[PDB]
Amino acid sequence: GHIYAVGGYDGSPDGHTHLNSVEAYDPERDEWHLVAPMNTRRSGVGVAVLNGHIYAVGGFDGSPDGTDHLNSVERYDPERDEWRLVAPMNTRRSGVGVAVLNGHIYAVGGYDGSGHTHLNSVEAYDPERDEWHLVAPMNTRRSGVGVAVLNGHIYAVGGFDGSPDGTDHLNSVERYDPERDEWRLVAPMNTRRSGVGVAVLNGHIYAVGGYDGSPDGHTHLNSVEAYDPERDEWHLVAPMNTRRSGVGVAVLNGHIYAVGGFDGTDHLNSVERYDPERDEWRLVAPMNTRRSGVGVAVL
Repeated sequence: GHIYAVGGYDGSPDGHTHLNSVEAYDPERDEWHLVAPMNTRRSGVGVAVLNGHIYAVGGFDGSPDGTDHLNSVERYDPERDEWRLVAPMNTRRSGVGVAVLNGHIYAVGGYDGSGHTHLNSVEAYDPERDEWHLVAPMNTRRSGVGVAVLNGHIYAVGGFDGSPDGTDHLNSVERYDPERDEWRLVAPMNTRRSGVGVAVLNGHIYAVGGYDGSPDGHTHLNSVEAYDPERDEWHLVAPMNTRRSGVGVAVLNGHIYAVGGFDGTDHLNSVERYDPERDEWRLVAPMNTRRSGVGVAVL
């Protein structure tokens, strides 16, 4: 398969800022190729794969004309190399987490700055009827949240609360049961992480990078932690070569890929790949474009 890097933000001094461009990584050639751009520029975008299509969910269009937090959603068809808009969400969400469970896309948390609200709300997309439905909200408001699916539950990992009753970078983690429509907190991470990337590999959730802006020492992270759902525990694993917040993460062929992000002060085009058998990160070919707040999916 291929990794897709979708949208993001190029804040490099010659960069084009909010991106609608999209590039695809081929692991066998170790090469990134630009493909069709989306209809709308999106940084802080959530990306998921469902039924052979790539969905770009929400995000922020800070382009010259529109400065909007997005409720729009568009779908990529790899065979035609075209993006088409589908039904919009109920709520505008940048910094949104997305994942796929039981044939539906879940959009989790985010930031609606159209008020300036950090969201605890969650909604579910049904591709057969092309509609979004709100479901149970999270216990905590979270923008810049990582989301992944493991053992039939959605996990919302870290993020930033930012509400007046708590401007906190989160180490907490909660799990969504679709059967009872309920969120429950589980074991927190060792490190507080907003703008964290997450993915699932060999039955564990990996929390990669992020930003710990706690009143203890504001920092972009290269550290990595893994969650064992059976024991309900988090354990640190080998750190990356580069500190990355707003990083995209995906799993392909037994490896975790950390894609782009921001090192505080560079927007990254670099890409590294984690091997769980050697517990080591290795850099692979860099992206054509630097992208922080990038969405990543595997198809």
